Amino acid sequence: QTIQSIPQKGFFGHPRGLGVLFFVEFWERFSYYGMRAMLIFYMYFAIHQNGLGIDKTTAMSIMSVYGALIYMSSIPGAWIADRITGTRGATLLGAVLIIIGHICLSLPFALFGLFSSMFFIIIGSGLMKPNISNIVGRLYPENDTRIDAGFVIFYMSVNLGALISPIILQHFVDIRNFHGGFLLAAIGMALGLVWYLLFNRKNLGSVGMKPTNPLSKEEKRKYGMIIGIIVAIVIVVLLVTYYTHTLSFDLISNTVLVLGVALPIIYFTTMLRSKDVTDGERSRVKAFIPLFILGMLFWSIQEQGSNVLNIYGLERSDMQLNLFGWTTRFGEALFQSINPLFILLFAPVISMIWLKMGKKQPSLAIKFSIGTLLAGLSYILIGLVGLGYGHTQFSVNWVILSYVICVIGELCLSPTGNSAAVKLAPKAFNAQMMSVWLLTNASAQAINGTLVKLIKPLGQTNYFIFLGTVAIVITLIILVFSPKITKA
Ligand SMILES: CC(C)[C@H](N)C(=O)OCCOCn1cnc2c(=O)[nH]c(N)nc21
Repeated sequence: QTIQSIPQKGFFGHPRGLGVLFFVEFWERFSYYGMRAMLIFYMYFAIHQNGLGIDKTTAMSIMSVYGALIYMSSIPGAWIADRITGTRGATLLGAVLIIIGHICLSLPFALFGLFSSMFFIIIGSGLMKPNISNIVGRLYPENDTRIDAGFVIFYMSVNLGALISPIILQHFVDIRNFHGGFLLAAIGMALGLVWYLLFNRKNLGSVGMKPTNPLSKEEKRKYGMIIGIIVAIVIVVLLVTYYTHTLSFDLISNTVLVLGVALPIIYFTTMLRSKDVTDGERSRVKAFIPLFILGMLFWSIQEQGSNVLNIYGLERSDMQLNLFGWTTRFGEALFQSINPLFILLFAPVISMIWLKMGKKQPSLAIKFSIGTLLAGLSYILIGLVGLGYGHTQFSVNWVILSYVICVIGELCLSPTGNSAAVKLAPKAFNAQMMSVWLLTNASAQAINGTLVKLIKPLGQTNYFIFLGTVAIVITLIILVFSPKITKA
């Protein structure tokens, strides 16, 4: 049995093994969102300043390409746990890969060590991020109503890592010792691994040690042919372009652009088709299409506060926090800590707003429209500030006020799109619907990987006013069809 092997208690009233993976996902997401927050500055900083010296636009662009691939790679890694390794194996493999990628940035490998890092982390992330989340659900038996808060606590380490690590890592940016910071994250990740190795056998029991739908003899051949070849075609066209000096990041940034727009369509096409989706569950899939837009428009802006907003604040504002007499230097890595901090504070409190309303709750597109409008309004804010002040160095107060408006928008849109991801998924294409909602984050990130090239031609300020406006315009449009979508 799956639930007879594992302790049903031991961690704030939940199964002991939720204590094991909290400590694992904490030390992973800590070193991820830490690395993720130096990395931008390790790229477009000058060589004398220990950086690498990459074009400001290639560096902003890597950031969104790197991001999107973290989330696309959850799709084959959900698969490899499903057909070859099982959830446990994939997570262990994923973790060991990640630590390799962090160690790479610690070594002085300049442009090679950067991408080998991206390679090793992206790989392990898809084997770990989605399959660690699988194992936590499988710890609760079929009719166990604890599973709900058990995921709230799990994702609480997610925000705890992502809160604490920009804080700590801020010093290695000031003393411009990038290598040393990537080593801290690197260790921090190993802590998680050691802890899993030491205590995974006894708290997780036998869960996910075997794959669910393993591959038959002929499937091992078919798939190992197909997958084998694409790996070859890819390798070659990289090899070919490196040694003919054709290769830049426009190859990668355009590929992913393509995937990020291709992959949502396939999923809705293979979904809306098939006679396995009744007339009830269909049309509802046509009703998530609009929501998928509003989730794409939203995460566009949100995930840009990791490569666009924070550069703008470092270069265009006084970087001096200034609240009711409390002034201090606002460290630039500290921008990536607002977004989790307000989640950790106000995830429980936007939970009461919807519970005290019961049925007069906002609809579902209503949330999705609220949270896209705000993110939209948030880019209109910072654009207008820059437009008012012009050349004069304004307060970093304003740059923070954008981040906040955005994270308040997410409070309506993050808890709803994943409540609704695998809520009304077709009672056959459930995972296929998990993969949809997640792509709201991956497509935004592949669109951003190319969207940022409009900064030079439109100017840093006007950029901000164009994006905020497509968000609000296109949101209001969909809001007129907001009763038809609600019929579901
Ligand atoms: C900048 C970051 C701190 C960012 N706001 C953040 O908290 O990212 C969380 C990492 O993404 C995974 N994740 C977090 N919450 C959820 C969630 O609620 N559902 C799913 N499927 N994935 C989630």
